[PDB]
Amino acid sequence: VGSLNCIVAVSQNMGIGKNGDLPWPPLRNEFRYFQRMTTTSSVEGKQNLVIMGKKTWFSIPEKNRPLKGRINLVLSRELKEPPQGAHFLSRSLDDALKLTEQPELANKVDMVWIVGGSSVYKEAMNHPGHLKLFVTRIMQDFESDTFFPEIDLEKYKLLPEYPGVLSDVQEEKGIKYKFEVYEKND
Ligand SMILES: NC(=O)C1=CN([C@@H]2O[C@H](COP(=O)(O)OP(=O)(O)OC[C@H]3O[C@@H](n4cnc5c(N)ncnc54)[C@H](OP(=O)(O)O)[C@@H]3O)[C@@H](O)[C@H]2O)C=CC1
Ligand SMILES: Nc1nc2sc3cccc(CNc4ccc5c(c4)CN([C@@H](CCC(=O)O)C(=O)O)C5=O)c3c2c(=O)[nH]1
Repeated sequence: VGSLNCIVAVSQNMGIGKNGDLPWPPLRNEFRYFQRMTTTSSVEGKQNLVIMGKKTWFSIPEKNRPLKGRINLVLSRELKEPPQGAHFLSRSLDDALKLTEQPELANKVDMVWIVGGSSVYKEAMNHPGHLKLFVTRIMQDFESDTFFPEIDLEKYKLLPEYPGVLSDVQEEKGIKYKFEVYEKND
């Protein structure tokens, strides 16, 4: 299995969700960025795995579930089986990551992408080891009821460049945003 990564889009006030959806109206190119990052694998005959909590799964419109071209894993202790259209179910983040090295997945999985929500981002971000955060900074405040955990910059270095990530300010629907990549190894 390859690298472990988180990806998120987050307002200035650290918001990531409101009422089961995003705090901001749809930013179609930002969504396509998310698809490109999470789906693209350099490794032949492998795909990337997405790991998400249950509410994040159900926040993706059913049309777009599962996220195509990726293996979709949902975290839940209440569900007894993966939701319709999902591929796997795990009871903890530790369990999910251990599953990626069982026989079934061991030679199928390239990158692992943690796609939220708040509690899985927090536990991953403090998981010892090599981890990257792909953070889109939405450069406005938006009313939110779900928030991104603190990024400890004494361990997460903001990288000064990354191949394939645009460095300039983006703007859709009158909302400016910019892409960042952070890396720790502890
Ligand atoms: N802006 C962005 O980039 C993103 C935005 N979002 C937004 O965030 C909101 C959803 O996130 P959030 O509310 O945090 O909810 P989550 O997606 O984290 O779902 C929480 C549910 O997931 C299960 N769960 C979470 N973590 C674990 C774990 N480690 N092990 C086992 N089960 C776990 C639980 O289910 P159970 O009770 O069944 O055990 C829990 O009640 C929505 O508004 C969505 O739109 C989400 C992702 C990204
Ligand atoms: N930087 C960032 N991180 C995260 S982490 C994360 C976890 C869950 C949900 C979201 C945002 N909600 C979405 C709802 C529908 C779609 C997508 C995302 C992507 N999707 C397509 C492509 C677009 C299409 O093909 O129409 C697809 O992936 O195949 C969808 O159809 C984000 C999200 C986010 O918005 N931005």
